[PDB]
Amino acid sequence: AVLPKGVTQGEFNKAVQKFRALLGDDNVLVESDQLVPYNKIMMPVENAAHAPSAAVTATTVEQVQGVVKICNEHKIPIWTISTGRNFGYGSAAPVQRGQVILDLKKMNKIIKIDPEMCYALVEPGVTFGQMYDYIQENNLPVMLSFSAPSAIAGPVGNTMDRGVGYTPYGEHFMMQCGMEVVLANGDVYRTGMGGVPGSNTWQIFKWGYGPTLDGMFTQANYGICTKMGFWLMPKPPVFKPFEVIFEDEADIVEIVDALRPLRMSNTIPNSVVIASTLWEAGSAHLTRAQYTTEPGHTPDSVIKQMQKDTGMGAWNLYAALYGTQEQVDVNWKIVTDVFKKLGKGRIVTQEEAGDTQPFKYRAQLMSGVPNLQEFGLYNWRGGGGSMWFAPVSEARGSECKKQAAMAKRVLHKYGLDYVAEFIVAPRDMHHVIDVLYDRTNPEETKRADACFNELLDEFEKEGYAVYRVNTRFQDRVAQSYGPVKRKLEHAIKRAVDPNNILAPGRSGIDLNNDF
Amino acid sequence: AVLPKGVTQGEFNKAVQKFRALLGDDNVLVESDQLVPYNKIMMPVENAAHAPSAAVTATTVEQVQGVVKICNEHKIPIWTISTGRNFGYGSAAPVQRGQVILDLKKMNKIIKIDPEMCYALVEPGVTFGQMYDYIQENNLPVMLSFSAPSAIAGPVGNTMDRGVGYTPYGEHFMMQCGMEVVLANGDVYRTGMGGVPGSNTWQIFKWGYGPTLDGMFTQANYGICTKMGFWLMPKPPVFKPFEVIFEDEADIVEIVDALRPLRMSNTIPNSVVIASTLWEAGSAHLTRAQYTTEPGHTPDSVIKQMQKDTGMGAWNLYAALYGTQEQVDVNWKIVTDVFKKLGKGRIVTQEEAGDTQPFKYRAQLMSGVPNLQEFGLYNWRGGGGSMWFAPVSEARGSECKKQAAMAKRVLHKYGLDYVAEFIVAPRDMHHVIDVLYDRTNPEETKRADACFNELLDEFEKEGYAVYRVNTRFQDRVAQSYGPVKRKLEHAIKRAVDPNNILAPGRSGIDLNNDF
Amino acid sequence: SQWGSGKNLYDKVCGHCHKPEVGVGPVLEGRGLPEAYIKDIVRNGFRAMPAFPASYVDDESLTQVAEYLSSLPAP
Amino acid sequence: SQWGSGKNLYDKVCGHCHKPEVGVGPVLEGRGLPEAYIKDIVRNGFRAMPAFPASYVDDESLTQVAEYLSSLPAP
Ligand SMILES: *Cc1cc2c(cc1C)nc1c(=O)[nH]c(=O)nc-1n2C[C@H](O)[C@H](O)[C@H](O)COP(=O)(O)OP(=O)(O)OC[C@H]1O[C@@H](n2cnc3c(N)ncnc32)[C@H](O)[C@@H]1O
Ligand SMILES: *Cc1cc2c(cc1C)nc1c(=O)[nH]c(=O)nc-1n2C[C@H](O)[C@H](O)[C@H](O)COP(=O)(O)OP(=O)(O)OC[C@H]1O[C@@H](n2cnc3c(N)ncnc32)[C@H](O)[C@@H]1O
Ligand code: HEM
Ligand code: HEM
Ligand SMILES: [Cl-]
Ligand SMILES: [Cl-]
Repeated sequence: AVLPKGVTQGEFNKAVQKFRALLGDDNVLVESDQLVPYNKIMMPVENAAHAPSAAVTATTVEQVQGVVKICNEHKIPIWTISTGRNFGYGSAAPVQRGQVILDLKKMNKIIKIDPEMCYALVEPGVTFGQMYDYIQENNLPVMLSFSAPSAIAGPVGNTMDRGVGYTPYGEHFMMQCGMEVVLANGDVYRTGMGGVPGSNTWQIFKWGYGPTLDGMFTQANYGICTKMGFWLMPKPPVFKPFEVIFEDEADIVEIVDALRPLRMSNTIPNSVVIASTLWEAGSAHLTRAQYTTEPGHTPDSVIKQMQKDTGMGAWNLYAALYGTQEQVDVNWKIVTDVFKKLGKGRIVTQEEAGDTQPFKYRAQLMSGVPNLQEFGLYNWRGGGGSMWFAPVSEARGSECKKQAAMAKRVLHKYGLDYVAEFIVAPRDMHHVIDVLYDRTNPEETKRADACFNELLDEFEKEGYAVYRVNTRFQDRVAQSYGPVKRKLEHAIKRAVDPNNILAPGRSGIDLNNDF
Repeated sequence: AVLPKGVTQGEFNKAVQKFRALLGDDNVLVESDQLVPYNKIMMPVENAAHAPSAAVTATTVEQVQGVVKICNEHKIPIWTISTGRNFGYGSAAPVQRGQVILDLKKMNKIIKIDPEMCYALVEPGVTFGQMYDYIQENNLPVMLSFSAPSAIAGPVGNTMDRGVGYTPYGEHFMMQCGMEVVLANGDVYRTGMGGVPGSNTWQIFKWGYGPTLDGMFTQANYGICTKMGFWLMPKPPVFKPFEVIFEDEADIVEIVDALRPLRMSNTIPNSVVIASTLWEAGSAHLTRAQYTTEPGHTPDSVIKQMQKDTGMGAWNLYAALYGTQEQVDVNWKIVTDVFKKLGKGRIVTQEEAGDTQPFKYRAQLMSGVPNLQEFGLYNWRGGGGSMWFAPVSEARGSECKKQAAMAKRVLHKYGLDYVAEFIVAPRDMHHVIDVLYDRTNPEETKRADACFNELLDEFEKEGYAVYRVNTRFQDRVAQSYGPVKRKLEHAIKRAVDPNNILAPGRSGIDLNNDF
Repeated sequence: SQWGSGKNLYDKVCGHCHKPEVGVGPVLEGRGLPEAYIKDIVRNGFRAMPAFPASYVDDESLTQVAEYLSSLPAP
Repeated sequence: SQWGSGKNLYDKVCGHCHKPEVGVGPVLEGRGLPEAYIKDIVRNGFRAMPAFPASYVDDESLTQVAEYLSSLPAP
C-alpha cells in the first residue's frame, strides 16, 4: 500500500495502466514480492522509509521517453538506477518513500569498445563483469577501472555518482567522455560532440562547444542517463603491484607527505590506497567476533594484537607501477628510494605476497580484474549495517591525521570502529570511512544513525564535507555546501523538470523545497 | 552613437549614471576614443558590427554585483572579458553590437599559489606574464601552461573559452579546480568545495557534491567568473624538448598513428604539436611576400621550395619529456625507437637546434616560458585578418589526412592558405587552422568570410564541428550541435538570467532566440 | 536464458563471494539447499548479503543455480 | 605606476614582439617615435598589431615607454 508522495491511488492507477500499455505487464512491477529486492538497504532506518511504490524496467530510449511523458501527466516521481549496487549509499531504493523505480538493468548493450582509440560506449545495465568478459573473449588490449563491487557494479551507475577506482584511470568521472540523457520533457540530449550529426568524436573530445554539461547531470536529477562513454587504459606490457606496511597510527603523516610528490609527478600513477588496520582485517576476512565480544569499539589493545599476529600494520599502502619493463624499473628505484629515505615501511612485492590476501584482491583491482573480496568488510560486525562517510581532504599528512582522530573519537562515542582508508589522488584524498554496525540490533542501529549525524556535524565544523552520501542524508549534506548553491540548483531544476518528476530529493534537489 | 539593442538613450543614460555612482567616473568609459581599443578585431566584418556602447572596469566582487543589479534594472546586456586577448576569436569586442563591456583586467590579484599542493587561485585580470614573474621572483618550484599569447593572455579568460597549452597540463579546463561566479541575480556562487564554510579544498577536489557546474559556465553566459583556481605542474628535474621533421604531406597518417600510442601511454605526456609547413614558416617569421606576390594561395611548388631552402618539413612535430634524468632517458629510448622503426622523420634535439627558431619558442611554450614568437603567423599575409577554424578530430592518421585535404580545398578555392597544426591529446586532435587574410583588402576580406562559412559547412557535412569560434560565427556553430542542446541551453539561460543581460549571443545562447 | 546456465550465474555473480577460496559468504556447493530457499535469500537479501531484483537475476536462473549447486560435491 | 617604468612595460609587453631578436613587430628602439604616434598605435591597434585598452596599458605608461624607447640607441 505504498503510493508516491502527493499522488492519489486514482492517478497512480492511471499511470500504472499507461506503463503497462507502454512497456508490457512483465515490465511493470507493483506486487510487494517483486519490489522487496529493490528495498534492501544498509542504512540505519526501517525499509518502509525508502519503499518504492513500483518499479518499471525499460530497454530502449523510446521507452524511457514514454515513461517520462506518463510521469509528467500524472506527476509520478521516478528514481533511476542502472545496475543498482550502490551499497552504503542507499543501494537500489529511492531517496523518498513511494517513488517509482525506473530500473535500467536490462538496457545492457555494450554499444562499442574501440581498441585503438581506447574507449567504450555503453548502456546503463552494462556491468564491469560483462565488459571484462567481452574484453577477454575478444582479446582486446585495454583494461577497466572500477569500484570494489566491480563484477556486479557498472560504469554508468558508478560514474553518475562520481565513484572511483584503483588504476591510473581511477577518477571515473574524469575519464568519462560523452553522455546521453533523456530530459524530463522527453528530449534526448547528447553532451560534447554527440549532438553533431554524423559525429565520430563523442567518445574522443569531452567538452564539445558551448556549456559542457556532463557534470551538471552527475549526482543530480536533471536527466536520465541512457548511454555513457568513457576512456579505457591501454593494457601496458608490465604491471607491478606492491604494498608498504607501516606500524604506527601516527605514521600516516609521513606516509602521505612522502607519497604526495610521487603521485604529483605521476611516478606512481594510480589511485593509491592507505588502509587502516581494521579495513585491512575486514578485507582479509577477519571478524571482530574472532578477537572479542566486549561491547563498544574494538580496543586498541586488540588491534595492536591483531597486527602482531597477522603482520598487518596500522596503515597498509597498496599502489602499482605500469609501463614497459624499463619504465617500471626506473620508477621502482625512485619509489623504493623514497621509502628507504623515509626510514619507515616494510615493502612487500608480488613475489613475496604471492597468492595471499589481501594483496591478491588489491593487485587485481589495481589491474582491472574483478573480485568481491572487500565485501569482507560487511562481516566485520555483520548484520547488514553499512554507511560510507567519505570526507574530502588535502593530500597532506597533518590533515589526514586530524580527520582520522576526529572520526575515531566520534565512532567510539557510539561504540563503533574506525574502519577506513585514504584513496589518494595527487592533491586530494577521498577519506573513506565504513561506518559498520549490526542493523538487526535496534539499539546499535539508532547509535549508527546518531553517529553518522555527528560525524557530519563535527567534520563540517572543521570545514570538511563529504563527496557523496547515502539517500537518508542527501538533503543534510546538501546543507553543507551553502544556500546560494542550493538556490541555483533549484532554479536549474525548475527549468529542466518543472513537474519535479525526476528523483526529487536527489542531492537535496526537490522543488518542494523553499529554494 | 552606439546603444545596446532594444535599450533607449534614456534607459542607457540612467544606467551610465548608476555605473558612475557605483564605480567612479574613471571606471566608466563612454567616449569613442576610450572604446576604440576594445573594438580592434581580426574578423572579416567592419568594426561597427561589434562596437560596444560602453565599457566599465571593476576591481571587486561587490562592484560586479552592483553592475549586474544595474544591468537588470535597465536591461543592459554586458559582455565580460578578463584579459581580452582572444585574437582570432573576437578579441575584446562584444558578440553583439552595442553591448557594454565589463572589463575585469584591473581585477588582477594572484590570491594564492601553493607550492606544495601545487595550485593557484587568481582573479580575471591576472596574466600569465604576471604569474611567471611571481613564480620566478619567489623561486616557486612550479610551472605554468598557456596558449602562445602567453605573457599577455591570462588563465581565467583562456579557461572560460576552454583554451589549450603545450605542457602535460595543456588541457586547461581539465586542470581547472574551483571557480567563483557572480550570477545575474547578484548571488556569488562557488563551485566544488568552495561553498563549504571554512573549506580548504576548493583548489584540491574538483567536483564537490551534487551537480558539478564549472563546465556549465565555460563557453557560456550563465555567470561572470571573478575567481578561478587551477592545478600547477611541479617543476621536474629534467625537461627535454625535441622535434621530428617529416618531408611529405602524406606522412601525417603514419605520424599520427605512431604518435597515438606514445601519448596514450603517457610516454610523451605533453600536448604535442604537428605543424604544417606554412605554420612553421609563419612562426619562424617568414612571409609570403618573400617567396611570391602571385594571386591566390601559395603554390605547392613555392612550399616545396621553402622546405628545400629551410629544412622545414611538410610536418614539423614538437614534443617533450619530463621527469628525472633516468625517466627521461628511458622514455627517450622508447620515442627514438618508434621513429626509427617508422623509417621516417628526422629527429632534432635541443643540442642540435640550439637557440634557433622556431625550436626555441616551442621549447619555451612546452616548459611554461612565455614568448610571443608565434604572432609571426599574422605577418604571413599581414593586414590584420585572422580567424581560427578549429575542428575536433580523432587522433587517427586517416582522419587527420582527410580533414587537411578538405580544409586545403576550401581555403584554395578562396585564394587562401592551409596554415595549420594538430594539437595532440591521447585520443583527440584540436585541428587548428589559421584562416589568414589581408583585412585591409575589401575583396579578400569578403573571400575570407565566405571561406570560413564554407569550412564550417563542408566539415559539418562530414560530421565535424569546431570546439571554439569567433563571435561572428558563434550562433552558426551552435547550430552544428543540434536543436535539443540549444533548447536545453536556453531553458537554463531563462532560469539563471531571465532578463537576458549576460552576454546574449555567447555560444548562440540568447533569450531573443526561438528556443 | 538470462545467464545461460546455473554454473555461469555462479561464476559471474554468486561465486565472487561464495566460492570456497573467497569466503565472503558461506559455501553453497553440495549443500542441498532447496530452490525455494535460494530464491528467498536472493530476492530479500540477507544481512550482509545484497538482494538482486529479477531484472538482474531472474527466476529461471535461480532454479538453474540451485540445481547446479546441489549437484556439486560438498567442499 | 601601472607598469613602474617604460622599460618594464617594454620588457613585459611590447618587447615580446618588438625586440630586435624577436622580429614580430618592427624595431622601435632609438627610432625617435613620437609619444602621440605610440599612443595612437597602441589604442587603435594596427593591422597585425593588437590594440590595448587603458585598463591594460594606461596613458602614463605609454608616455614612459615612448621616452624609454627614444632614449635607446638604434639597433
Ligand atoms: C559494499 C562496497 C561498496 C563499495 C566499495 C566497497 C564495498 C565493500 N568500494 C567502492 C569503491 O571503491 N568506489 C566507489 O566508487 N564505490 C564503492 N562502493 C559503493 C558502491 O557499491 C559502488 O560505488 C557501485 O559501483 C555503485 O553501484 P552501481 O555501480 O551499480 O551504480 P547504481 O547503483 O546503478 O547508480 C548509483 C547512483 O547513481 C545514480 N544513477 C544511476 N543510474 C542513473 C541514470 N541512468 N541516470 C541518472 N542517475 C543515475 C543514482 O543516484 C544511483 O543511486
Ligand atoms: C594570435 C594568436 C592567438 C592564439 C594562439 C596563437 C596566436 C598567434 N595560440 C593559441 C593557443 O595556443 N591556445 C589557445 O587556447 N588559444 C590560442 N590563441 C587564441 C587566444 O589569443 C588565447 O586563447 C587567449 O589566451 C584568449 O585570450 P584571454 O586569455 O585574454 O581571454 P579573454 O579574452 O579574457 O577571455 C576569452 C573569452 O572567455 C570569456 N570570458 C572571459 N572572461 C570571462 C569571465 N570573467 N566570466 C565569463 N566569461 C568570460 C569571453 O567569451 C571571452 O571572450
Ligand atoms: C548469486 C545470485 C547468489 C546466490 C544464489 C546466493 C545465495 C545465498 C544463500 C542461499 C545464502 C544463505 C546460505 C546458508 O544459509 O548457508 C547466502 C548468504 C550470503 N551471501 Fe549470497 N548468494 C549470491 C550472491 C552473493 C554475492 C554476490 C555476495 C557478495 C556481495 C553474497 C554474500 C553473502 C553473504 C555475506 C551471506 C551470509 C549472510 C549472513 O549469514 O549474514 N552472496 N547467499
Ligand atoms: C607595447 C604597449 C607596444 C607598443 C608601444 C607598440 C608600438 C608599436 C608602434 C609604434 C608600431 C608602428 C611602428 C612603425 O610604424 O614603424 C607598432 C607596430 C607593430 N606592433 Fe607593436 N607595440 C606594442 C606591443 C606589441 C605587441 C605585444 C605585439 C605582438 C603581439 C606587437 C606587434 C606589432 C606589429 C606586428 C606591428 C606591425 C603591424 C603591421 O605593419 O601590420 N606590438 N607597434
Ligand atoms: Cl545502502
Ligand atoms: Cl578577432
